[PDB]
Amino acid sequence: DPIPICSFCLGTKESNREKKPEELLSCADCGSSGHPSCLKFCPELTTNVKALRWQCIECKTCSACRVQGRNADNMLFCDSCDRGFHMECCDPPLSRMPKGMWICQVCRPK
Amino acid sequence: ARTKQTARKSTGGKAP
Ligand SMILES: [Zn+2]
Ligand SMILES: [Zn+2]
Ligand SMILES: [Zn+2]
Ligand SMILES: [Zn+2]
Repeated sequence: DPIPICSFCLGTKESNREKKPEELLSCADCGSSGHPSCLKFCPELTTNVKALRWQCIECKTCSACRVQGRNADNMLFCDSCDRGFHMECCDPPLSRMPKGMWICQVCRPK
Repeated sequence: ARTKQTARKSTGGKAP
């Protein structure tokens, strides 16, 4: 199911954009993969994404309401775990996209 | 915040 090729640079785990080995992250729904460096993930994000069932940007469903929803423009991605949320499904709901870093309700401490 | 628009600009297009 996982495609052993990065969707952005077409390299395997043996050859990222700098021709160095780097493991692939793979979408659990469509199988598409990418190097974290090609996905522009930091190591923190990469390790946490390697704590869950990950979806690529095209398969991503809202973690609260469990659907992709109608508009692509109103989903934001957590800077800690890459989960997607509708603005309306945040806590509290967001009237406006924040600037800079944003962390989702799942990552925030109890 | 990171959105589909910002993410696609940061990664660039998928390789055809
Ligand atoms: Zn790559
Ligand atoms: Zn996918
Ligand atoms: Zn939602
Ligand atoms: Zn999160």
